Parts: sequence; structure tokens; C-alpha cells
Amino acid sequence: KYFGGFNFSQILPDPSKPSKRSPIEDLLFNKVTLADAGFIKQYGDCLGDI
Amino acid sequence: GTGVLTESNKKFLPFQQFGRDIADTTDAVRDPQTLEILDITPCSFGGVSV
Amino acid sequence: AGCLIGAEYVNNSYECDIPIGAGICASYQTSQSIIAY
Ligand SMILES: *[C@@H]1O[C@H](CO)[C@@H](O)[C@H](O)[C@H]1NC(C)=O
Repeated sequence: KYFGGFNFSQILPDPSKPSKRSPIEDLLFNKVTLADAGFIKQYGDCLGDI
Repeated sequence: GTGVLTESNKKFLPFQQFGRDIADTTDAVRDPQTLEILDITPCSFGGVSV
Repeated sequence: AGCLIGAEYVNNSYECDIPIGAGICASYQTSQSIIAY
């Protein structure tokens, strides 16, 4: 990863994390407090005092 | 009403009979005989696709 | 996306034509039936 002196480690994917996302993508993925998008409730989680 | 009745752990205040939720739909009820507070949940569903 | 009945999951990978959802997507391929990959 020697690109003539430029340092792309911030945008290139990070293999260590289980999600192969670069640190900037992780940051801006944690910032957005998105809702639930198509989970499989199984109807058991739905019933309860949640 | 139609649905599955289940043991709600939540506690009513003695003088009011049954609970609700966001909509004005019954979400809990006190059994007349043993005075038990119950959950209510419509049976599972979801559209099919071919 | 949900429980699908009638298709065999295959450990291969193809650019696909019938999207099912969340990455999985079925097709018709070989003794010839519907696969899901
Ligand atoms: C490149 O950036 C990474 C992450 O900030 C840093 O750990 C590393 O020391 C930098 N290396 C260079 C080429 O300066």
C-alpha cells in the first residue's frame, strides 16, 4: 500500500473488523440511527412487554 | 376479539379494567374469573409471494 | 426476507434474474428445478 506517499487507509476497507468497512464508513454508519429494516420477527419477539 | 392470550407480567391499577396501545385497540385485559391480567396479540400473518 | 419453500439452496453464485431479497435470488437451472443462491 505505498501509493507514492498518499495514505488511503482511512477509505480503504479494514480487514480486521468483521464488517469489511473502512473507518469512515463505520463512523457514518454508526451516526445514522436507522430503524429496523426487514428483520425476521418470528412473531415471538413481537409478543411481550418490550 | 381474536388473538393469542398470554401471561402479561405488567400490573394494572385496580380500578381500571383493561389497557390499550397507540391505537385504541385492546392490548391487555383482566380475566373476570381469576382476575388475571393477560396479553393480546393477533395471530401471525404476512403476505405470500410466488 | 422470509421462508421460501420449493427451492434448493446452492453454494454457487450467479448474476441472477429473479430477486427474492437480502442478497438471495432464485432462478431456474438443473433433473431441472428452482435453485436459490
Ligand atoms: C497512514 O494512516 C494510518 C491511519 O491514520 C496511520 O496509522 C499510519 O501511520 C499512516 N501512515 C503513513 C503513510 O503516514
